[PDB]
Amino acid sequence: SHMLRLSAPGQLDDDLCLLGDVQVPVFLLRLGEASWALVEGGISRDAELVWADLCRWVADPSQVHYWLITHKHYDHCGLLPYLCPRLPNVQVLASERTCQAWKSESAVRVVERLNRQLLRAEQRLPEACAWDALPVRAVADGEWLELGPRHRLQVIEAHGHSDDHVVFYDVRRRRLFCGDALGEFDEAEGVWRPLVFDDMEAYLESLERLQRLPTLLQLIPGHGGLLRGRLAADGAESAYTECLRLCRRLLWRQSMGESLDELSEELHRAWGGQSVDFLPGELHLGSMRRMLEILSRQAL
Ligand SMILES: [Fe+3]
Ligand SMILES: [Fe+3]
Repeated sequence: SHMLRLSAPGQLDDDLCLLGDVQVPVFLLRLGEASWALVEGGISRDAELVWADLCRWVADPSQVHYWLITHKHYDHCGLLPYLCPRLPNVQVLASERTCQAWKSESAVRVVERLNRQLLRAEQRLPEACAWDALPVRAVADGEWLELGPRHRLQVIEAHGHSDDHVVFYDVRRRRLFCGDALGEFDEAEGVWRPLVFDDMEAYLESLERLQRLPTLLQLIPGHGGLLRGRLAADGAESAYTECLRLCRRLLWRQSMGESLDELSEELHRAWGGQSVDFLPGELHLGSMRRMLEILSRQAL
C-alpha cells in the first residue's frame, strides 16, 4: 500500500477511526471521554456494517453527538435515516442547501433509488426515520463547530461538485474533510480525477480558496481513505491542475470533431473501475457525460 494513503478500516490517528469500507467511509472522531462525532454519511446498504464497526469503539451510542455531512449526494447521506434512530443524541450538521434537499420529494426519491440499487439480495434495511424528520441543524459558511475541547472545525463552502457542498477544516490538526470537492483520488496513479457535476467555475474557485488554507497535514476526501504528506499539502493545487488538464483534453478532442461520447467512453473505461462497487448501473458513464457537458459549456 502507499505510506501516504491510509486505506484500512480502523484507527487512523489518536482521535480518528475509519468505519465501514474505505470506498465509502464514515469517520469517527473521539471528542472526549464520553463524546464522539461522525463525518460523512455513506450509503444506506452499509448501515449494519457501519453500526457494527461503531459499536466496537463506542460502548454507549448515546454518546455520539454530531454527524457532519459534506453534501446531499446519495453516497454521502444514505445512512442517515437508518442510523439516526440508533443515535438518540445525535445532531446532523449540514449546509442550508443540503438540509433543503432532505425536504424535497424529488430529491429524496433519487437518493433512495440510487441507494436501493446497491442493496444485496439478503439484506433488509433497518427501520428508517423520515428524511424530513432527521435531527438536523443547518450550518453556515465560515461557522466554527465547537465539537469538543480539542475539536474545533470550520465550515467552508465548496460548491462546484454539487451546489450545496461544504468541507470541514480542523486547523489544530491541519486536517481537511474535503468530500468530493477535489475529485476522486486515483489509487493506481496518485492523481486526482475531477468530479465536476454542477459548475466548473465554482469548482475551480473552491479549490483556489482551499489552497489558501494553512498547509494541510491530513486530507480526507469522500472516498478512498486519508491522504498525508505531500498528497495533503499539495492536494487542492493538484486537483485544480487535473481539472484544467481534463478541460484541455476535452477541447483537443472536440476540435477534432469528436462527440462528447468518445471522451465519456474513454473516461468510463479509464476511471470507472475504482467505484464499481458503490456507483450502480450506468451512473459512472452518465456522470462522465454530465461532467463533460458542464466543461464543454463553460469553456468551449
Ligand atoms: Fe458527490
Ligand atoms: Fe461521492
